[PDB]
Amino acid sequence: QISVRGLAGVENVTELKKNFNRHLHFTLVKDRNVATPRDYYFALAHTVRDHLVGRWIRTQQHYYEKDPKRIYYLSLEFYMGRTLQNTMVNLALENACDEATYQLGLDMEELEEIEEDAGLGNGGLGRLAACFLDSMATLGLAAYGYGIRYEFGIFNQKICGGWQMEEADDWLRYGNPWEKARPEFTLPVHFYGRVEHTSQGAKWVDTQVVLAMPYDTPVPGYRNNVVNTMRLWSAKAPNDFNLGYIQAVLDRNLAENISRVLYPNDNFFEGKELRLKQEYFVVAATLQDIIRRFKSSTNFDAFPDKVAIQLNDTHPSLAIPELMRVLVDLERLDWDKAWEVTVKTCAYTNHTVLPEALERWPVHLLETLLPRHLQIIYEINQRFLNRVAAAFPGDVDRLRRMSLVEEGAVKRINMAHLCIAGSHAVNGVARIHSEILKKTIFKDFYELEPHKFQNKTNGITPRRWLVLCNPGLAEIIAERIGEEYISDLDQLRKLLSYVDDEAFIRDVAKVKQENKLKFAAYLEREYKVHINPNSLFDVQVKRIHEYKRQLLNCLHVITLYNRIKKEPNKFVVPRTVMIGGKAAPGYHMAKMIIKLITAIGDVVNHDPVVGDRLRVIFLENYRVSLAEKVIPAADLSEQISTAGTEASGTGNMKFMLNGALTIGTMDGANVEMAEEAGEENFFIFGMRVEDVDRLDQRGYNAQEYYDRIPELRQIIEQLSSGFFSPKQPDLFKDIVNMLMHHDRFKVFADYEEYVKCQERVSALYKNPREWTRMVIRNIATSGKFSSDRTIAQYAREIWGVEPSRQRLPA
Amino acid sequence: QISVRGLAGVENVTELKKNFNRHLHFTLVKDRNVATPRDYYFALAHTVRDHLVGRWIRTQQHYYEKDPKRIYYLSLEFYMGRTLQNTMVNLALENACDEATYQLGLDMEELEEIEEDAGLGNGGLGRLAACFLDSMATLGLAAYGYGIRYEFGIFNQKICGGWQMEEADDWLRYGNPWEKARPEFTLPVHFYGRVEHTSQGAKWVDTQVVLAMPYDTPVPGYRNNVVNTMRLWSAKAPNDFNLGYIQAVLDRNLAENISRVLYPNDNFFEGKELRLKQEYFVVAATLQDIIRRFKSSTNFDAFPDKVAIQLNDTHPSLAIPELMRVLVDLERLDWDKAWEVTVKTCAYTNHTVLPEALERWPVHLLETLLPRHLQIIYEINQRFLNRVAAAFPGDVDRLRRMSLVEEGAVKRINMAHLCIAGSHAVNGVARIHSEILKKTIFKDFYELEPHKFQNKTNGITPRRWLVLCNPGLAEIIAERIGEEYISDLDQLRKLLSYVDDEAFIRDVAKVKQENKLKFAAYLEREYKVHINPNSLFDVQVKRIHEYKRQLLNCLHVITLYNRIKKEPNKFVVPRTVMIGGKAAPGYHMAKMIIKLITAIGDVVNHDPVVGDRLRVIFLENYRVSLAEKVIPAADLSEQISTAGTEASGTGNMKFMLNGALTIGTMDGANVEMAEEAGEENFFIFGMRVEDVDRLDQRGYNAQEYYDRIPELRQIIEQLSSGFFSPKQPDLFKDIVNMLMHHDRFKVFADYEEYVKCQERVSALYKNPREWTRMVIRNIATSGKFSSDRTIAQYAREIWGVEPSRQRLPA
Ligand SMILES: CCOC(=O)C(=O)N[C@@H]1O[C@H](CO)[C@@H](O)[C@H](O)[C@H]1O
Ligand SMILES: CCOC(=O)C(=O)N[C@@H]1O[C@H](CO)[C@@H](O)[C@H](O)[C@H]1O
Ligand SMILES: *Cc1c(COP(=O)(O)O)cnc(C)c1O
Ligand SMILES: *Cc1c(COP(=O)(O)O)cnc(C)c1O
Repeated sequence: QISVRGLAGVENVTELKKNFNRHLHFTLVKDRNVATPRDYYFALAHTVRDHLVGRWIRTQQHYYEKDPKRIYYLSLEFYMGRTLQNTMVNLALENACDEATYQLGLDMEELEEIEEDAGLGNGGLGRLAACFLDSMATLGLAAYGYGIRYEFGIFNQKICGGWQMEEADDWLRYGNPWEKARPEFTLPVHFYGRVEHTSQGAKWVDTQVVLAMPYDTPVPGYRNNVVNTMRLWSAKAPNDFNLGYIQAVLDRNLAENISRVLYPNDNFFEGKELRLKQEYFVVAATLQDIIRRFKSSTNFDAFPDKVAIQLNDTHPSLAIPELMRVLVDLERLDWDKAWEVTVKTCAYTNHTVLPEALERWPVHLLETLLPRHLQIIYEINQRFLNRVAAAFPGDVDRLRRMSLVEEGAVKRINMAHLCIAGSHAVNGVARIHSEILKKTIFKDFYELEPHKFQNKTNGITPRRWLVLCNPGLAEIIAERIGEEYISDLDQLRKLLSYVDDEAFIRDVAKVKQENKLKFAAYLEREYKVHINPNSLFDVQVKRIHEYKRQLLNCLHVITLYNRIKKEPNKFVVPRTVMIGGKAAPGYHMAKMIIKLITAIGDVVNHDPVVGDRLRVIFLENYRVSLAEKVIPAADLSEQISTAGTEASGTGNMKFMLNGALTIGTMDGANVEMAEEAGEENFFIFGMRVEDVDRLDQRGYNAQEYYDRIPELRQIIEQLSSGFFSPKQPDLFKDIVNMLMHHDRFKVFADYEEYVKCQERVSALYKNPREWTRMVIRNIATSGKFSSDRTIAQYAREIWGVEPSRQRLPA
Repeated sequence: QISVRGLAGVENVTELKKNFNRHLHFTLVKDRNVATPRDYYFALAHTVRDHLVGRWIRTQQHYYEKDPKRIYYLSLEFYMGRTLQNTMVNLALENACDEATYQLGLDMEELEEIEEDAGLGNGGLGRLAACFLDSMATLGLAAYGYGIRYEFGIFNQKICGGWQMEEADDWLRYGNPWEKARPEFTLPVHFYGRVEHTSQGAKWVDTQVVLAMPYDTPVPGYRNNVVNTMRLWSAKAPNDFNLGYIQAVLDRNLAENISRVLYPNDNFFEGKELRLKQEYFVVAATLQDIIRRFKSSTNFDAFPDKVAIQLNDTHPSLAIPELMRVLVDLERLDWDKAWEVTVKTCAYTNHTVLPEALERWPVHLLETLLPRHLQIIYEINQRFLNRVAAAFPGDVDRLRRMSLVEEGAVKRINMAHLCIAGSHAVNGVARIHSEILKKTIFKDFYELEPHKFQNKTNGITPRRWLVLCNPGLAEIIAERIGEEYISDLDQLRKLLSYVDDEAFIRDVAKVKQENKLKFAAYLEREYKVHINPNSLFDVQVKRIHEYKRQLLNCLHVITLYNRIKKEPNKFVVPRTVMIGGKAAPGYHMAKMIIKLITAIGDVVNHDPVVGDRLRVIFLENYRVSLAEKVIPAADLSEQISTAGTEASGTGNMKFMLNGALTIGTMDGANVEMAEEAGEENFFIFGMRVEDVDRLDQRGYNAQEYYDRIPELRQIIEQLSSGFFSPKQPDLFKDIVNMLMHHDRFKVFADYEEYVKCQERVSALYKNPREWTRMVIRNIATSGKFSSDRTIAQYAREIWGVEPSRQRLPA
């Protein structure tokens, strides 16, 4: 059908069809007379999977032959989404499979909708890991993603009575055709026990053992025949576990619960024992695998030359003391040498500055669960503080501030401090974020070791976030500059010479209209909801959190509604405001914000006077597969976090690459995006980081804004009086109280400027031609935000390896 | 290699080899350079499996077309063992696969040893179900085996310090290539709740739901292209289960524990709630499946014409009230009609007369777990007793004896009484057992409804128990009478005309010697133990139980040892006494018997004076795969249960078919075996059932035997003094006390006759030619014990269907 989707050769289509029928028969044990759509999806999945195996086996054989330096990306989250279409795209099989299935009388897009999302992540941090795996494979790096195979990923969100309801994400129910269990590589992981000091070294004994069974999933590079591996560990009890008889067998569940479910928190630390077990479980199994592979290449001096371990935040921070434990206790290396190796091997990436998100584990927990690691952590701290003391003699407060051990009610271990001390590189995920790390929270560390601190601005993969989700746009682009940009996104800059091209302007606008029509239809299909495709699609999709300020968006929506009610027969640009995202199960305020959003919709969507001029929809169960549908259909991207709180953001990059304009604060990557496209082509508003600081020094008083802004006052009074909750007048009392007395994110402070900026947005939308020309300027300058650029920087500046665009023999 | 193993055609061998390489590559994702023996086993398993699918799909399509009466065999146990070789045998692919793998440079027998046994059973009852499935498929019946897919089957037995240790049987660890999950057919099962009586009928509400997910395994008939299905249910929690958040997800384990593990009891009832849940779980899911299939053919009058439900003991007895519940509560049929249908549909098979084995569930348990079923059971009882009262007016004691409800400390429901009342046929499993049922425990029922009672003597499948485990014997037999006997075992009678054939006599003896050599080698390989292949192999393998009297065997062994020590330089026929079997985890006496056996071995096997004249070995982890090895190697089969306790026995039939002579009591099927072969060709000894009764009426006093038999006295004194337990002198005090004061099985009463009989055995073994001639007379008359004969009788006399030997188009 479309160029970018590859060729549909005669031989290939015929081959695909026969293999499809083979799998339906032999693999699924069914015939066309009883086969259901799900059966057809699996037949197709197994067919595409077969094309991966050959490349997968030789890629791994290749690494064994050349023995390049290996990159190990440790993360407790890998937000992969669906794998079928992505695999076809990277193997250039999309049109062939489309044709083959067509000839079999099946609609491939229908079959793709059957695949369950691999939701092994919460949001940005987990999705970044997924984009990174794609880019590392596309850049020919010998990389391995290591994580946990959660039986249940992020919960499926249901909206009942306007409230969020959570239900288990049993994503493995029908099986996962992409993974390959590798029980032969099962490894033991130890917990509890005690430390015994002998004549020669310490020994960790009387431990409880849990087995780690790996499952491998292929990660195909973009048309370069490279297929890397993502290895996820599953917890299994040993067979002699607890070995009345029946109960002992039933109790195996206790050990296997480690890999049972993903903790559903976004930017929030919950110090639960099960979470700590998950963190050590992944680290312990992974390091044994790493060392095993390293020995199968005694000389640990070359370990850092053959191994790089990237810690995705502090979740896998125990890799530092675990590596020391293995080198010192098991390999018998002296401390100083072991430490040198550890530092040169490990690198740490920080993803947030919010205090409530930082991991600070109670000493009593580590003491009982990992006694040897606690001892190693104390030793690390001692030697580290000795270095601080020597560099800043007499500065006693610096010593207590930099200690890995925090004193107080309960002693805690600051995992971020542990990571900085034991890593040769520490990076933020956006220029402004990395600067904040050096100026504030990690200032002391930066002063001691300035060379360790770096920046690696986030990015997204243009394969899934352009070619896959927006083929129409990828096509009109390829028509004018070729297909090379898909693996070299900077080439989109060539589109700047088409900003005045009447043909291109029309094609860009047409693609957007088609995407909106398709999405508008989807809303009625799976969610029975009517919307006007001619309206401006104003969307904010991301996890629900106070810092992301979905509440500020709500205030604007209510303002628009009140203005219409005030002057009904006055013209206003029609808008469809879409807000979606999940709230952590125990985050009360976040759940109240979801209820408020639906409550507003209940009033706005049924007001005869408003008509089809304003609609407020809450997008249920926002996840990767849904993102692929709504983002290509958006006109306006809401990135309005309080300046200094969103480390980077990545959803923002997705919207920019897909033809939406952005309204946002100078926060995270928004700053670099505006810088790339030109501030005149971005809708920036609100306080800058410096403005927020000035306000805090003076003291934030919400009452002041309430007293001086009539429209704001009205909204607050409507909320308090029960205007949006007739049956429950004080339903939103908590929201109002927070807004008025303890709003850590200064919602009111940016209200006026936000509303004003939104008016400028509506003004430009009234001029289709100019709106589209600005869109072209955004798409054309989004090249810097490809994760291929991000990974190339990690490779050269942190891992010490060169990326390659060379294909491997098929 | 050998005829009976099929042809090794050029086309087939080439095809097998290429498909083997295909699976190794695409399915296992490996190459010959990293593949392990396990990888090769799976490649072969998937290759053979492919040959089953075509036949499987068309067999099921066939039944849908012809719509024959369906047979549903409900059992909580299916002791299947390994599936690879059995599948090759039934598909006539053994030599081809043997050749194909040979050419690939692999030893197929080595790969077969890698497969895990499907140990979803305890012993005889579970193995019978497996043999039955094989025979029903071989006889072309539209049969379905329905059970539970236990995550853990019968525990693996380890012997430590002479004691039995149990370890989890994680048989699914590496995956099961034979099963096919069918999540699309998942069904809900209800528990707890309460009964609500409305205007029209009762309703079962406020129940907890557990999902039943089916897994199908193919059951190939012998070379007739028929492939039936064994459907095993797995427990799954609904996704809204218990839906803080984390705990709710972790608690899903509570529901899924239903299919977690097999209760390890043999002939013993344990009234645990989890077991009751398993019983209802299998019954509820199965009946919905049955009714669904029936409707997909309103007219329930024809239900009995299209459906037959066979209850393997009382474990699935809830099928009776569950069927009534569905017909009355859901389909709205009147009671009388529903009952008529139920009785005509259900048939019950009893497998034991031991009181401790009968299921008697506490009313308070059913009351809480299945409130509606308890009400239905009371109603059934009421109507049944009204019938008894009308047939035997004034006989008030008969009423209390026949009631389904037993009064006393705690009210209980007698499941056997429920089964007889609700079944149109009730059968024992051996002539003597079926007679005992009518004369004793079910006497009252027999008097009320004599027509219901039948006998169906057990049998074993000659495919697994001859062709598969003893190819050498199957071959020399086929050489003289052809291959037809494999599916018509009665033809073995033709071997009687070779009893004087010097060539045959030599071949039979040679096959046995080869089997003994092979097994003798195996003992050293996997268990490092030396044995004399020239000695008589005296074996008793079966679950450890007091009624099976492994203790009587022990007494004989000690007698042999004492006699040797008394006259060292006296000649005695050399023997290797092998005893094996598992003991239920909570059966103390059984565990003590295992310890005694190893203790005896510790003394006997290391006594210089004994030399290689006597060896006592305990066969560890006795299971189906081990049975296939030791039975073909046996010379003497020990079937010495107290007369009237072993309902039938099936191991006895296995030994007879494989060339071993039998020493046993006139119990269970032993009676019919001796009758078939001629008592002169059997070593029968001990009390008959009538003798046991006479002794009980008079009162069994063990002391009498102890006082009048010097050799017995010596053994008891050795046991008590610590002769077999130096460090722990009173270690076997419990055994001696039981033997002397409360032996329910009269071990001493059969001691003298047993020892005498054993002397006659040794005498015949000294004459190789005559021993072999007697063996030939046993093999030649073992035809009646084929499960094909058993199933044909069930088919014609109970299910009302005709067996077929016609092949289906391949
Ligand atoms: C560990 C605490 O961090 C998170 O939960 C988290 O998801 N942080 C997120 O990581 C993304 C990828 O770097 C950033 O773009 C987002 O701004 C940040 O909030
Ligand atoms: C339910 C209680 O019965 C058993 O546990 C059991 O395994 N019984 C066994 O069933 C076999 C097959 O009919 C018979 O041959 C054995 O004699 C009987 O003990
Ligand atoms: C890209 C993505 C995110 C991150 O979005 P931000 O707006 O940067 O927080 C979260 N969830 C999903 C499903 C995503 O695809
Ligand atoms: C045949 C068999 C049984 C039944 O043996 P009996 O001696 O009749 O109790 C038990 N276990 C296994 C593994 C068997 O193969």
